[PDB]
Amino acid sequence: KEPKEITFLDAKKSLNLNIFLKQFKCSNEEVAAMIRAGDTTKFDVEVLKQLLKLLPEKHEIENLRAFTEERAKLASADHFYLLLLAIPCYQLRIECMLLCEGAAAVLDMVRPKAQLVLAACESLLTSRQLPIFCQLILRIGNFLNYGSHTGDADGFKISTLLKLTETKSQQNRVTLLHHVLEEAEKSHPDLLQLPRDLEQPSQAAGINLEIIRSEASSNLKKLLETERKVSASVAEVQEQYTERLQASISAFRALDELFEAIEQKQRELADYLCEDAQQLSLEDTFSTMKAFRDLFLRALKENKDRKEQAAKAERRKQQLAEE
Amino acid sequence: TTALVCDNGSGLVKAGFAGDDAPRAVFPSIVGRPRHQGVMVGMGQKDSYVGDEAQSKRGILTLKYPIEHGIITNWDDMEKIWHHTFYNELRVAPEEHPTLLTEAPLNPKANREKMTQIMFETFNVPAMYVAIQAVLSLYASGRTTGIVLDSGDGVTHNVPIYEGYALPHAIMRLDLAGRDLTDYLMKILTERGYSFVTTAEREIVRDIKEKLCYVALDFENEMATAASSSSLEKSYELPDGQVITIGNERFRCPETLFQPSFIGMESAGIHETTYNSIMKCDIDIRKDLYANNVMSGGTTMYPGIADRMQKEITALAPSTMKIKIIAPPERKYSVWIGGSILASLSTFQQMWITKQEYDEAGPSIVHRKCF
Amino acid sequence: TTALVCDNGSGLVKAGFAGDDAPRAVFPSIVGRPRHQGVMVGMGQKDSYVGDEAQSKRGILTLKYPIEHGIITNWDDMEKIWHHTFYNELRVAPEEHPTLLTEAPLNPKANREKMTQIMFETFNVPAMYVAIQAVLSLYASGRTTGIVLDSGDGVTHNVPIYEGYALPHAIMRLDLAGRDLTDYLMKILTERGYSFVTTAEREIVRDIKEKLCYVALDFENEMATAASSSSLEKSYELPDGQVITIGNERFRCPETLFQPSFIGMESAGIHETTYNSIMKCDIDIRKDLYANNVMSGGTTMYPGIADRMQKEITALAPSTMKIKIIAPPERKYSVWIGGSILASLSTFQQMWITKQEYDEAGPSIVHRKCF
Amino acid sequence: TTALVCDNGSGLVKAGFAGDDAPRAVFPSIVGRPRHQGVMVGMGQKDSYVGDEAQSKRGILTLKYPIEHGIITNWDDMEKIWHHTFYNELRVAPEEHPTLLTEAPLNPKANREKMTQIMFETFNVPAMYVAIQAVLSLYASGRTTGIVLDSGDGVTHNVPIYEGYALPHAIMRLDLAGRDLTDYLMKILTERGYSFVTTAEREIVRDIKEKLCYVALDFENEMATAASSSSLEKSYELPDGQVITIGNERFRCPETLFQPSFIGMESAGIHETTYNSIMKCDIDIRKDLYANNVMSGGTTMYPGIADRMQKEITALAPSTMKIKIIAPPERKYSVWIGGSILASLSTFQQMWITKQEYDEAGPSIVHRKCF
Ligand SMILES: Nc1ncnc2c1ncn2[C@@H]1O[C@H](COP(=O)(O)OP(=O)(O)O)[C@@H](O)[C@H]1O
Ligand SMILES: Nc1ncnc2c1ncn2[C@@H]1O[C@H](COP(=O)(O)OP(=O)(O)O)[C@@H](O)[C@H]1O
Ligand SMILES: Nc1ncnc2c1ncn2[C@@H]1O[C@H](COP(=O)(O)OP(=O)(O)O)[C@@H](O)[C@H]1O
Ligand SMILES: [Mg+2]
Ligand SMILES: [Mg+2]
Ligand SMILES: [Mg+2]
Repeated sequence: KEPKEITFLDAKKSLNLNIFLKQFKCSNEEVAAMIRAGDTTKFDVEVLKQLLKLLPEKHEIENLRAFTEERAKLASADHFYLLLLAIPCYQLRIECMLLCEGAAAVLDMVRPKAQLVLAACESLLTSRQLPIFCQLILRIGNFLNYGSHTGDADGFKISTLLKLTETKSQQNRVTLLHHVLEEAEKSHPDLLQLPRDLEQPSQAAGINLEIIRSEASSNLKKLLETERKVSASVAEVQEQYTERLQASISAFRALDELFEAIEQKQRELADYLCEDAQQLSLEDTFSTMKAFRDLFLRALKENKDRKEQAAKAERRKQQLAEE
Repeated sequence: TTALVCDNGSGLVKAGFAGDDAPRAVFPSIVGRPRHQGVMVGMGQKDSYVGDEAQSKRGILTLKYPIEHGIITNWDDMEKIWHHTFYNELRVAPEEHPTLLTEAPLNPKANREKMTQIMFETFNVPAMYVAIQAVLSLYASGRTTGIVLDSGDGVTHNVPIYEGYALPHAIMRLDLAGRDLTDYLMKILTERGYSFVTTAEREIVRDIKEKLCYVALDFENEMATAASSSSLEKSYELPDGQVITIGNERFRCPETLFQPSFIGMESAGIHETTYNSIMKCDIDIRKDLYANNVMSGGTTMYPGIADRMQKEITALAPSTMKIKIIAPPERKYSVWIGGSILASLSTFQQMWITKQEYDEAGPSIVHRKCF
Repeated sequence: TTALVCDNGSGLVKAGFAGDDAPRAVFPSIVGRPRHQGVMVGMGQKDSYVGDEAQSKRGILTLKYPIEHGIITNWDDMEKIWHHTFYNELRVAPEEHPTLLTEAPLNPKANREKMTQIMFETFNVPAMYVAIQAVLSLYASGRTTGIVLDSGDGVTHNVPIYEGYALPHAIMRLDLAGRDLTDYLMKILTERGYSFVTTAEREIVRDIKEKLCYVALDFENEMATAASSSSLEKSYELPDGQVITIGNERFRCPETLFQPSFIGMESAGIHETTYNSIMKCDIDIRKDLYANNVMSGGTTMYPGIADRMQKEITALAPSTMKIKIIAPPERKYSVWIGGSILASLSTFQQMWITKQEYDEAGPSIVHRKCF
Repeated sequence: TTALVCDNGSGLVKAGFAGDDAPRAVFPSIVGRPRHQGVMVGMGQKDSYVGDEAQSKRGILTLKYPIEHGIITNWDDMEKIWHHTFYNELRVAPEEHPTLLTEAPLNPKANREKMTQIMFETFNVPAMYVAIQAVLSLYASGRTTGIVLDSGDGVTHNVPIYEGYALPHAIMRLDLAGRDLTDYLMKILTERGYSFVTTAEREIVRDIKEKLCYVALDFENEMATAASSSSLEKSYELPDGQVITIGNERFRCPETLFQPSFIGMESAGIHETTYNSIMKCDIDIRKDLYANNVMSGGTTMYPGIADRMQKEITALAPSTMKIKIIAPPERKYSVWIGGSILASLSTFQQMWITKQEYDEAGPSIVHRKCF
């Protein structure tokens, strides 16, 4: 029978470790070898999170080191912790594998989005059809506000583009933006190539850049602390992990250079819109231009449906007149 | 003592011993009664056929499903399923082996009462346990936290379980699954002229849905391509020898999973059900559930479902957190596999609901013991 | 000009003008070819007789039905039906008249496609429309909501329409109607010795079924009375002068409509089909569906079917609901009557299918225009 | 000139003329779109339905609330609500009557911006004012000091006012009211087997909540009484004639108001919110707030809520203070009554916002003028 498993743990933690161990579909010696070799193929964020959440405790390590009987009498959990205690700097190796996989995940997460945000700022500073379209909106608004204090102006802010769909006609179906695009479909079609410049401003950030920047800075700080602990550790851990740490710190330093470039382009976009930089001129401008591009394409689609319905109504009227 | 793991599924019953990788007996939950006249004398003409015996002789049998939408409707038919899978399939006495059973979330309590009463009184056991199918699917994945989209034959539910704790309020349940897809496929197969009215024809169209149907990545582009060219048209050979051909209906049938208004079931899509179940949880645990989307059940065995599901969740969720769909190839038996994972463990011996606890507390200690 | 309403039903074709009350040409849809050898020279010996002329000379003609269970089988035969009702019966030019046509629900699409192709290419029209028969039966009823049990010669379908809106998920089609009742009557008259094998004998048995058969309110007490006494027995004179005498088969033959297991069909009765169509709808609208049962079609022309239908639905429904079966005397021609109602509206004139739409979209406008 | 009072709450709209007691037009704030596609004719069917007409045809209509938790989501649906309550219910022009409007405290200001823009551009008025519902509830109370718990359909807010001076830092808003109680009741009726998944069924469960539910004086004693005996069970007839019977769910539904951990909300009960809003004030004025606890809104119309509120406050407060709950029977209509009281004031006639003020200051004077 042998029920005396001499397990120093309780039931729940040994239960969760027996849940955790059985998904590897192999012996715990292979698990201890993969910890010692630093192999990150089978070790994603969640597995190493569960492994750090099922760490051995101080009295558990003391009872394992005071165990003087036969090691086959132990359970698989206590034998796995003895294999884990056999690895020198095992928690350091687990933290290196977790931080390397998490650093690769956060870098592949943030860096194309940060390149999208930088390309969005570069296309918002330099846009081709945007001054001609803003001059047309300015001339139409100066005709519309003739005789009021808002009229006879030489410009407007970027929040006016959100307010274009607020003004509607007598029918309350064709807006100001819909009428301007119905006129621009006939006269100046190059303004319909406005989203091709705004396609890198399309989809915005969609995120808070301070959240990913604080996560990137905290990950870089954790990588620096980890590289300092590996530099205090043995040379096997150094030859295992120092090149990966150096590549991760170098890529996050390139990410911080990219974030400083986004700050410089944010100040340039604040000076572009003639607004102070103390207000949010970064995420509000991305959300404003994303909503402007979505309303622009929706005005194109609704004017297309309006012209198709008018042509189908003309065809139905001609077919009723012929019959 | 080897325990018995038995998922009494809505569609397919999967049974076998403790600790095995594969379930021993996998058979559909049907009861076949004869509807024509038996004229031959002797030779063992049964008044009811159970399981694969009903499946083989399905041309002359009215087929009855005892479970509808995860709820055991016909109790005597379910007793015939239980007695067949104990005595004919596994050939084991119930009185010498403990038994693990599965239950859908948001089940009626009297269903659990009658299940405990039948599994302690009709077939006497030393012990039994009832477990949630999503918990066994997450244990089959091997992770303690994560959200399981469990899709059987009658019910489809999104259950997020954080660190072994199943959140009760965040469980979302929609009764739209593969039998409804089979009936919708039987409806839309009359567009080309293939009429199917019988219960055996439901099994034939179910085999067609298992073999030929697949999830489209974009429904409008696939519909435009199937309207344009006949590349997606596939021929199936029926058991009588006739050959049918279907086109766009290979992807129009699982599109009811994403667009439930096809059958008039006015509700959100299963990706939208998953996103609303995620948004029912705390914001602290949402990042864990975004990267741990486990899909279980044979209904999720279409070979297009993971990329479309990741695309729909990535459209629904913001671009902050990592979206990762967990799709094991062994997902169809995974609940049974998770039950086998829960079978051989050392700390499960205190968690067994004994005969003495059943006599002490009725069939009602399963409510206070199991979640 | 004047629109034309032509119900191309499964057994009988009813043609006439829009805005008229009674249909102008009611004639059965059969094609009569000569099966014996002709020996007299000349005298206008046609190779195909259509309709009433085929009905007259039916002793020397093999008779073919072009429509089988709402599906046009032989398109050349249906071309001859349409040419006969356009040029011989109604005697109109099809190029100066809009045309309404009727169709069963859940019908294969290519039948509607070839109907559009023949009615735009062979008999070219200024305009045409294809309408669902239950919608026309509810328009002949005049009420905005209700449920129509329309049972013709090939298709019995249950369609509920609430506030003018069709609910397609609850549309229930079963191909069991009066031709199959005629074939079952031809099976059961061989018990008394009266053999009937030919198509002319099929029309004789159809005439017997129309003249003598009736729906029993209770099947068991009527069967016990017919087995007890010969009071329900009635005699019929055949066209050679032979007189047959029948008993219980006057009500055993329509009891296949309430029990499809007599001909071996696995599906339940039309009252159970109606109850499943009601229970497939939403819980709000069922009270209006219980009191607005609109029975149309010639198969509902038995003089016991409304009381039996009310009794079976009142047994099926919860008892606190008002069950009302609307059985007008003109329910045989109600499809044509509702077609003449719908065709005579100025609002319907924008809803036509024109030649320009056909040349633009192929014969694919009829799927997107018509429901 | 007769002023208008239009209380546009989240679930219902109570509109009418000022200087009146009973609200003239009380109707739910729902917008019904046709759920299923169907054109037909229908003698000019409406493309959307407002309130009682949407309630009448609710089985086939998708119902949309334009206001969620006091915040207008769909502004065009709110414009249709405004057009129906101006032109159809009251049948008055907006440009010949001043119109007082209500608002929950701690509203985001863009709702007030678009409300001012719609009320001056497309539904143009001579004058309008945007007010606080708790101030009008204290006006219907008749006193000047006191704290008001106003609980509508989405917002339950506690506002203390001493001598006409509302303290803005002590205003406490919790988004938990009768719609969330209806959603929790729809969640908990599935324990007894009754399923309600559609928005039309939300009206049935809301009627169950309005008729049958009540506040328990003690939750645990009532739970033990319902577990022991079925004397607290009450029956309810469904519109399809079915009868349901419910026990503890009569008082489990309002206990979300005192314990938001049932639905997983981490905030405390409204008694603790009331005690924290009183203790956020100055210590000298708290005795008047304990003696003038005013309850308004239709969510506080359960017949046990004043006794339970007095019990919980007297448990929370020091015992020397006199605890008094002001619970009028007209607390449902009290916001409209106080709106008529405020619009009838001659001193309030200098406080209106003119059309010339809207033209001069843009849509920005309503932040400076209104609180
Ligand atoms: N490859 C497949 N494609 C489509 N459907 C499948 C496939 N495999 C299984 N199914 C269906 O999915 C359902 C899932 O079965 P399962 O959940 O294991 O049993 P149950 O549904 O009875 O609980 C089955 O009823 C089956 O009909
Ligand atoms: N008096 C009657 N009693 C019972 N059944 C009848 C009677 N008259 C006709 N029928 C049945 O109705 C059928 C005719 O239906 P019909 O109105 O032509 O439908 P459809 O137009 O859809 O073909 C015939 O086949 C016949 O069997
Ligand atoms: N008898 C009742 N029982 C419970 N709640 C009610 C009752 N009557 C109305 N209500 C609730 O009151 C709310 C309606 O608020 P109402 O007093 O009409 O103000 P408003 O018009 O500003 O919404 C609804 O949410 C409804 O749930
Ligand atoms: Mg299963
Ligand atoms: Mg017909
Ligand atoms: Mg109101």
